[PDB]
Amino acid sequence: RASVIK
Amino acid sequence: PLCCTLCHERLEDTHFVQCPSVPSHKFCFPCSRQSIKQQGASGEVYCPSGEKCPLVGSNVPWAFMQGEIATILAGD
Ligand SMILES: [Zn+2]
Ligand SMILES: [Zn+2]
Ligand SMILES: [Zn+2]
Repeated sequence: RASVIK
Repeated sequence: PLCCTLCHERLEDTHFVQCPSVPSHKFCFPCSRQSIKQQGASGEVYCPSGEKCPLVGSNVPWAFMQGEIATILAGD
């Protein structure tokens, strides 16, 4: 998955 | 407004954690740090909502990667 950090 | 699910702080101009399977689950770094501290005492770190939300497409709770933990715990 992509990083959860925005 | 885009706000932390736990403390309700507005997220504009700050970094935050976005739960993959629940768009409304968003967490500021201070709250994420507390959640990592609380959860990591006993294992993997799941969604800070407490709801053990799944990965998109797989029936398993998502959990922070080590690199995400390191990014969050480094400080601002
Ligand atoms: Zn917060
Ligand atoms: Zn979630
Ligand atoms: Zn995961």
